[PDB]
Amino acid sequence: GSHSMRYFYTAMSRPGRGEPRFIAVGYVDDTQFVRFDSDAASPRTEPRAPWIEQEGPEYWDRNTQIFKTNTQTYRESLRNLRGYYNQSEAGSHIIQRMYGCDLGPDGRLLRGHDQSAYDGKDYIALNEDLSSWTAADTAAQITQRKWEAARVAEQRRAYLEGLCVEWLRRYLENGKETLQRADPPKTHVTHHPVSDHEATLRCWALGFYPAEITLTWQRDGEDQTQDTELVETRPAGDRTFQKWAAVVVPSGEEQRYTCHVQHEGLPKPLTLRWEP
Amino acid sequence: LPEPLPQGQATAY
Amino acid sequence: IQRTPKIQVYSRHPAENGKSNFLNCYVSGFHPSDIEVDLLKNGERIEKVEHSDLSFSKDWSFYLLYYTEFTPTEKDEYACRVNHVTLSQPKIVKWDRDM
Repeated sequence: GSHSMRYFYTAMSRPGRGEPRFIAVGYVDDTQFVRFDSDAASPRTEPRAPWIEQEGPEYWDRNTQIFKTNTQTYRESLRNLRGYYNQSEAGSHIIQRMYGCDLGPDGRLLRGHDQSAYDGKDYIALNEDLSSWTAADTAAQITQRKWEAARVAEQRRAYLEGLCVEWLRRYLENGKETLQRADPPKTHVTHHPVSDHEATLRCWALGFYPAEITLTWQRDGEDQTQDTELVETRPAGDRTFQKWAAVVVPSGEEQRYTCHVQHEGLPKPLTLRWEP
Repeated sequence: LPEPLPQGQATAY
Repeated sequence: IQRTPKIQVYSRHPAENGKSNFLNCYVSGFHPSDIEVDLLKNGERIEKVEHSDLSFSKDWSFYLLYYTEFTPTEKDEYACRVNHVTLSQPKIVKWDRDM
C-alpha cells in the first residue's frame, strides 16, 4: 500500500492571555503517534502510538528541542504576519503548517508537501518541485522573498526527500502489524419508513482502517449523488472509522437500490441491498 | 521525525 | 472570516442497553480552533470527558473527538453541547443510536 507522514503545526496568538500557544502533532496515515503542546505543565514531545515508544530518550529530547525552538519561531512569525496585514494587536490569529512525504506502494518517494495557512486561508505553499513557492497574496510574497534570500526551500527539500522518507519507512516497519493492516468495513443496511409512501435506506460502514472509503447508493444501477445524505467519515476511538449514506426511496421500490462500498480492506467492492 | 532545526537561523515567516 | 462546527454524536460500538460502550462527540470543519464541548447525560454535564489532540484537515479546518465511557439504557438521554465563536447559542445535538 501507499503511505504518508505529516506533521501539523498550529500557532495561536491570544493577546491579553499570555504568549501564543504552539501545538504539533505527528501522523502516519490516519494514525497519530506524537504530540507537543507549549501549554503543557511540562512541555515535551509525547508518544501517542505504542510502536513509537521504543524510540530512545535521545529521540524524545531531539523532538522536544525542535518543537520548543519552533514555539519561539512561530511567535516571531505571528508578530510579522500581523504587521504584513496591518492588523491590530487586539485580535487572535493562527498560523497553520502541514508538511510531509508520500511513498508509493514500492516504498519510493511519490512527492513532498509543505503548505502554510494564516487564519485558515492558504498563505504560502512549496511547489511539488520542492524548489519554488506559491504565495497567495502580497503579504505572503514578503515571506517568499525572505525564504528565497535564505534558501529555505533547499532545507525543506533535503528533509522531505531524506529524513522524512527514512523515518516514515522505519515507522512503517515498527508498526507494521497496524500501520500496514487494512481492516475492512463491517456493513449493513437499515430501513425506516418516513411516511406511508416513502422510506429511508441507510447504508452503514463500521470498524474500517484506514479512513479513506467510498460509499454510494445506486438506483437501477445509476448514481444517486444528489439524493444521497452522506455523513463525514468519523473516528470511533479504537483507531477505526465509521460512515453512512442514506436515501429516501418510494416504498415498494427498495430492491431497486444498491449500496456500493469500496475500501482498501476488501479485494472486491461490496454490493448490498436492504434485507427484510 | 519532524523537520530538524537548520545549521544557523531558523527563518521566520 | 470564520467556519462553524460540524457535530456528530454516536457510539464507538453499536449500542447495547446495559453494555459498556463509549459516547463520542466529533466536532469538525470549524475555524478558529477555540471551542467548548460538553457531553450531557439527562441534560447534565458529564465530568472528565477526554478529547483528542487538536488537528486539522487539508482545508485547514479543525477537528476534535470528545469521548467518555457510558452504558446505554433505554431511558437515558445523551447529548453533545457545542459552543463556538460562530454560534450565538450553544448548539445541542441529541444522540440517536441509528445515526
